[PDB]
Amino acid sequence: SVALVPHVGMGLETRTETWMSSEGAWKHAQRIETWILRHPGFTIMAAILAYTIGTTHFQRALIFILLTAVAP
Amino acid sequence: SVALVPHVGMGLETRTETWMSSEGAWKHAQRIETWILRHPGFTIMAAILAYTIGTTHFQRALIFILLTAVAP
Amino acid sequence: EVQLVESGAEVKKPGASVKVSCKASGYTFTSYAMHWVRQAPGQRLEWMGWINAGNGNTKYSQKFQDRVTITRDTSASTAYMELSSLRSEDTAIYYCARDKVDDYGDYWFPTLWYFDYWGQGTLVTVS
Amino acid sequence: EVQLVESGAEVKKPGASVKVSCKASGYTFTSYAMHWVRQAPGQRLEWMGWINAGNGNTKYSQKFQDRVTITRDTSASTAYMELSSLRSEDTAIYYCARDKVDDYGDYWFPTLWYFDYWGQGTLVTVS
Amino acid sequence: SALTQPASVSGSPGQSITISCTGTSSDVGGFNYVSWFQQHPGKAPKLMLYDVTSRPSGVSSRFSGSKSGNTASLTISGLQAEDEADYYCSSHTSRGTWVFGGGTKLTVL
Amino acid sequence: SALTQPASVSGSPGQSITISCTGTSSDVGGFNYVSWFQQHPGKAPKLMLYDVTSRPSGVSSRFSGSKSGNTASLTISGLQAEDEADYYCSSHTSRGTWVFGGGTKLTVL
Amino acid sequence: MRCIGISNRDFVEGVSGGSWVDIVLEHGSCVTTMAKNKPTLDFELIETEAKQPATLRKYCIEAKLTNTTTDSRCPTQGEPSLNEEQDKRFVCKHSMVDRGWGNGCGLFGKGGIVTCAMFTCKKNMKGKVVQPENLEYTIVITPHSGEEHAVGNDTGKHGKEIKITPQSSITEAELTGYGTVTMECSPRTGLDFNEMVLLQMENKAWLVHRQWFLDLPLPWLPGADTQGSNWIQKETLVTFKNPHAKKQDVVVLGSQEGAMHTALTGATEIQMSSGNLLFTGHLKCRLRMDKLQLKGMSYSMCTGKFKVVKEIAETQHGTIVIRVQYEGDGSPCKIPFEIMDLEKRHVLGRLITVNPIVTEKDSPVNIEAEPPFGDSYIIIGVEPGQLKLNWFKKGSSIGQMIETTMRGAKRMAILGDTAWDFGSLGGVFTSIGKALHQVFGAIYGAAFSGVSWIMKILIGVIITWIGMNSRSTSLSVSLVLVGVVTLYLGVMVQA
Amino acid sequence: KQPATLRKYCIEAKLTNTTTDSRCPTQGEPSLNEEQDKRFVCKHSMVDRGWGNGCGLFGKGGIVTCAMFTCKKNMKGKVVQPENLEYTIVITPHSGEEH
Amino acid sequence: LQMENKAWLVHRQWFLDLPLPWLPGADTQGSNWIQKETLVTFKNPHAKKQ
Ligand SMILES: *[C@@H]1O[C@H](CO)[C@@H](O)[C@H](O)[C@H]1NC(C)=O
Ligand SMILES: *[C@@H]1O[C@H](CO)[C@@H](O)[C@H](O)[C@H]1NC(C)=O
Ligand SMILES: *[C@@H]1O[C@H](CO)[C@@H](O)[C@H](O)[C@H]1NC(C)=O
Repeated sequence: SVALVPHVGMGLETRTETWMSSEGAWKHAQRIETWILRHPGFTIMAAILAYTIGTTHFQRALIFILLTAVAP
Repeated sequence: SVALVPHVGMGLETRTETWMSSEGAWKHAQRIETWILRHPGFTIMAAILAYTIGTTHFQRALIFILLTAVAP
Repeated sequence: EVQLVESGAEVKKPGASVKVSCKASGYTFTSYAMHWVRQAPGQRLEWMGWINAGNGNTKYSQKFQDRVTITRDTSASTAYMELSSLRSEDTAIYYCARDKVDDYGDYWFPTLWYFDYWGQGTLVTVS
Repeated sequence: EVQLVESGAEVKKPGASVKVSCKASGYTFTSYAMHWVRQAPGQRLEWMGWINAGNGNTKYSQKFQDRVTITRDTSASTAYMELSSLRSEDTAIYYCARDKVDDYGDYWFPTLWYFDYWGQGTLVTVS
Repeated sequence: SALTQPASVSGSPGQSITISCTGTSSDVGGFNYVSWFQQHPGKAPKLMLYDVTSRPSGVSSRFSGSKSGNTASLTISGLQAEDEADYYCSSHTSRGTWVFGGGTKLTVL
Repeated sequence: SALTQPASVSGSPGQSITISCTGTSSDVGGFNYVSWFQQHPGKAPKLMLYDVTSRPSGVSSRFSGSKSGNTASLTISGLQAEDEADYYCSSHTSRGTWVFGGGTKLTVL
Repeated sequence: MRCIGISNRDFVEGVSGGSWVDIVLEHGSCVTTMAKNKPTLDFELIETEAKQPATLRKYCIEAKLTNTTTDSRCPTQGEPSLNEEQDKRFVCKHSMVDRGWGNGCGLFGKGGIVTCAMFTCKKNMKGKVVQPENLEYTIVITPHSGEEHAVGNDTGKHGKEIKITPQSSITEAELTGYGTVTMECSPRTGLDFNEMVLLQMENKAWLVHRQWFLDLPLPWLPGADTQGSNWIQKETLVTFKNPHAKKQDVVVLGSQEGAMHTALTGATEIQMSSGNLLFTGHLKCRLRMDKLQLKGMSYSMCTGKFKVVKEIAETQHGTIVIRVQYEGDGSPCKIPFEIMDLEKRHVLGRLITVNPIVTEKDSPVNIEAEPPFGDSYIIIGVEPGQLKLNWFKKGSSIGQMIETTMRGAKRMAILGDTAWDFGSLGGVFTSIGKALHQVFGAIYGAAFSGVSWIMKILIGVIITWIGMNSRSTSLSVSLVLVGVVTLYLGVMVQA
Repeated sequence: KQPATLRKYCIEAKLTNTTTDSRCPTQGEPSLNEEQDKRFVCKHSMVDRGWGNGCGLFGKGGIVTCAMFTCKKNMKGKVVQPENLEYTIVITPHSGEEH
Repeated sequence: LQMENKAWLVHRQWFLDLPLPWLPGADTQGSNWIQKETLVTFKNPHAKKQ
């Protein structure tokens, strides 16, 4: 809805703090981790898929964090 | 906020249609496709950073799709 | 065994509000609809009714939109119609009529046997 | 087989200290609970007394929280109930109760068949 | 906003009389809701014939119906003098509303 | 902190009378601690019903109780001439106190 | 009769084993039963209500803030303290303003500040759990009677509505003329309550997940609570504006009614307006048919001269529906209906309104039958005045079985393991595919959960690619049951 | 100093005058005079029809539904050109002066 | 931008792309809201009425 595209990375910011600093700065980092602790199956299976395709450890960690991030 | 984690994967789906079938099935795709057409430089940059990691074409395509899809 | 009866109110001066009832019996009233048909004396019947149900929906009759309103009642098994600001052409006899409601309670498609039993009628008078 | 007699009060004054007892016999008093309840004539049973036990614990009833003080005794197998600072609405009839206590000593969970037996009624007045 | 059945018809007791209603494709030309009512000059009418051809229980086995596109007809085989009544009509439109016939009465003598 | 039973009920000997009590979501509608007490005008009251429906010894197996959500019903079948008592209600709440009914008056004529 | 015209209905043939059959029927579908005898019936759910609800957790859609009092103190002297911080209606936050001699304190440091603002909800949103007892399905049973003007007839008194609960029993219905029928149902296994919260807005209602309903970011309050003012998670509906290092101020944060109508995407709507009427889910029903009289035996045949009174009209799934009417005498009698072919020997194309019957009057009857997939004659009587109606049914060669394969697979997508309870004790094959579907669907259930429309397709592409590159014959292991099935599930969700 | 709005959004609306129009399966889509009125919201879907709906032909007949969109809360956004944009700056020296 | 009693400072390309029913700014009576489909939803359950 309109509650997505939240007007973040488009400049215009100054010393004065925004409408939501310290509230809308960690809300995408809490609900991912809440989704991990409430849906572990895609975390283990995403770890197996990331560990499968990927030669170095950096690519396995990268695809793991990205597949963990794209899911809600 | 509450408009995130939008109650999608829970089981619980039947032959009846839900509250927002066909108004929420394609809003994510057209949301990121209207995101790319207003921020293309992240698509070029994510293309060249996904190209230089993952030395197979499928890992490059996968990291490009994921790095584009993470940014809302 | 299924009777629809009304309550006759005769004299009502033009400009006021007239109210008509429908004492239903013989069935569970919340599962059947209730129409209202007006017959001007000596000529064509006319469809006033708004499609009440167990919930209380209506249907927007274009010729009878902002002059008449309608009212249901669940406990006493009764339907009510309130015609406000009546005229010398809004004086007639008033009939109720019964149709049956869908299994979901959403009376939108009518039954093919609509208007099964009617009420005896209430003639009104103006001066 | 279980009878709960009480102690009567003749006449009191609003502000004085009325007092009523209960001689309980025929069963084991050391491990049951004793309540006290007030009935205005034809009115609601106002639950005065509290959850007495073998050690005499309390549960603060909200309407009578800072105006009643209750005690007990075991050597006489009785229960005590006295209400200080009376007024012109406390004049009513009194009763008693009976309920068993959990075997661990504590009584907060009541049992299913509470209020088995009752008193007989001792009327209090004001002047 | 009406149907256009004729003013009055007649006939000798014993022969057939067709009463026909004409309307647009909002109610009759597409749908099969075209009902038939009669009222005797005492008071309130009676549901006499269903969708196109069906009838209630207690209808005397001789009232028939058809629909030829934008026009539905009511025939009475074996006329008697009991059936002198004001024959009406009804139709569930595509909008959801009901419309009625213009008004047809019947004489036998 | 109170109960809302009607103040006066009536019924001939032979028919049934029911007394309902509306409680909140902590005292009656949540817990199975619902009791019923009648009171003679010259006698102290006495226990008549257990947790919901069950009975003590003494009374002669006529009185049945039920809980229909937030309502607690007292069904009486086969009225008599000595049953003109004051059927109070009771409920152990959630916090730990006991609430009671206001009072019912019962006659036969 | 009442099933003809409803989309995605299905037929079951067979009472094998004993005299029973297992059917599972949704609110949308309408299962029709057939046998070698035993007249046909039409079943579907119409209603499912939870009788007595009880609230779990009330949330707070919209609030207002009044009575703002702030309190700020000197640098390096403790923290501020205000009288209304003791109350828990008020919301509070400690932050750092900077102070000096112009603010009248000394020491020129960065001091403390509190701000209080009491919290007052004015729009509630409560959810009500129900236990899998005390809920009342309502199942309607209509035989193909061939009664007049009763086809597609979702209204009207024509069948038997029986109301089953887990409080209930065998619940047998004596539908007249045809005998009794008993439905041993399972009203507990199907919809799986105690994970369902009957959510309720102002005039709307949903059926949401329990664990989803518990962790919402709205300020909440426990269920059984009079004086609903002790809101617990008030920090997520007010925001504390400290723009510069000057003093701070409070503002409330609007209405999440529209912000939750996006959150309720994917939640199936129910109706909590007068009774908690649900219209979602299925109900497995064992149906035994050993007391079904057929209502039309012990009647003689016709003498002929029927009269078709409504045109032959095919439905979905390729079945005609005609309406004929007897002319003559001897009116309680059978009907010589048979469909056959060109050259007129082979009788091919069966019936669905088996034993059509003229029910003693001049009332037209309705006959449904399934013609073959080409030209066919449909014969409605005997030689003095029979009716040879010609008919051509479109296609239906191998497209029918490749259609019911896809529709059976989508029944395995909507239903879980319950789609194996659609037949009557296969035994060696059905009772084991039930369990293998419970373990494949079980370890599929503890994965792919929270995963959306798109991401199921994406993981299907990934497992498909890993299978199409791996070796030691794991290609068929990683494409067939996971690499393609998760693509089909990736398409057939978001109903 | 002088702003002028360029686009106003609506936050909370309401719907009134709900109408519908259904049609037989092989007779094409319906049409309403409310459909080309721009203050009504419209969409074409289809329901299934049969002899129990007074229809015939046993198919999926088209349907419309129209409802008058009525706003009652606005989010207007004003705009200013880079002229008539009046700053205010204070000037103060370090004088030895109390307060 | 301006809410009921609040006000922000957002840039115009973000403002013009908000999925919400808009109307051209300087006008009288509205009656011509443009993308009305983002604040209504149409429910078609069971392939019956909508
Ligand atoms: C605690 O109990 C005492 C007993 O008399 C009462 O006076 C006091 O008001 C109670 N305190 C609270 C906070 O309720
Ligand atoms: C809240 O504000 C109202 C009006 O300003 C006032 O009457 C009330 O006393 C305030 N509440 C408290 C707890 O002070
Ligand atoms: C909507 O119905 C209301 C009834 O009060 C009335 O304003 C009018 O008849 C309708 N408005 C339209 C169609 O714009």
